[PDB]
Order: sequence, then C-alpha cells, then structure tokens
Amino acid sequence: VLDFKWYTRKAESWGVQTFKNWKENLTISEKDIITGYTGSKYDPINEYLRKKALEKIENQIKNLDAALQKSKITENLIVYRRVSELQFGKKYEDYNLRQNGIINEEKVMELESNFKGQTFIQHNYMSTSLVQDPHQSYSNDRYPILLEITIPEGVHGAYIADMSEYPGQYEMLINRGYTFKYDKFSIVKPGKEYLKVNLSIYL
Ligand SMILES: [Cl-]
Repeated sequence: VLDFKWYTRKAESWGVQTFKNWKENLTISEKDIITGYTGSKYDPINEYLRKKALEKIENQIKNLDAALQKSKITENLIVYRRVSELQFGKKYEDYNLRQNGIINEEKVMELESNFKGQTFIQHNYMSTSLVQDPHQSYSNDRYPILLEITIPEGVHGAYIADMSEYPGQYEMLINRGYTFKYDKFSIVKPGKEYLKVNLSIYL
C-alpha cells in the first residue's frame, strides 16, 4: 500500500507522473469542469438534487463522470480526508465530538458502536488528499475527524492538484458512487486531538 504520509514532494511527483497521460487526454470541457469543481461553492450531485442552471449541473456531472471513468489508480493507496461530524449524518451537526481540543471518549465509543462495520454510499464526488493535512482549508483546527482511506488498485480517481484552484490540497479526486466501510476508530493525541477513522472501499 502506497502511503505518502507528509511527503509532499514525493506525492506531487507521483501524482503528476502517474496521471500525466490521463490529463493530456482530457477534453477542454473535462479540464474546465475539474478545475471549476475544485473552486465551487456546491457539490454538483448535492446541488443537482437541491435544485440553464440545471443544464450547467447535468453537464458538470457528465464531464466529471467521463473524466474520472477514464482514470484508474495504479497502486493500492492511502488517501486522507478531513470531515466534521456531519460525516455521520445531518443530526450529528451538534454532536460535540471535540471540546477545547479534546476528543470525548464516550462519543468515540458511541460512533464506534453505531458505525464500526457498517457502510455508507459516498454519493458526491470524493475529494481527498494524497498527504495528510496539507492545507489550512481542511485542517485539524477545524475538523475533528481524519478519514484514512484505503483504496484498491483500479478505482476510478485521479490526481488533479496542478489543475486545481487550490493545488496545495494535493487532491486525489475519487469518483462518485462508491461505498465505503467504517473499519476502525482511534483517538490521536498531539495541537488538538482528533478521531482517526479508517475506511476501505466496498466494491
Ligand atoms: Cl475543539
């Protein structure tokens, strides 16, 4: 399993190299929509459901789907994604997993009880980073959960950092529609504490 940890230079070198030919075979519309996605207020699936406005969104989806279906990750890979408690559903907005930098142990035990061994469908495209916590937009300061995600060789995703509005996110964009399993819950101490949640793809 390839895991770049905090090694931004090695990760960038691999991501640019291994997705170079994919990128050069993208259409003008596909490149435009990838970049637009990285700077957009809304997730286009979430938006398509919420809503010339509707033409724009359907086209975004057609082009993102087409782009990502052309890419296959070449190695088993670890990627990283910071999220809030909303990960577990809308009702978890106010869960208060973390107070004053400290992860609440009994709340971790409750999440583990409710979710360990269960799956969820990631309906939206899934933005992740090739290294852990590279960018302040998706930081440990704001987000009390780090998803540490194991991706098998062959999954449809692509390194898009040099096309992004925010290249320093070191983004691996994973296609929409994959199912993921909650495998492990662990508290990581420094500096705020966080909850590390290991996920795997469930094909
Ligand atoms: Cl906090």
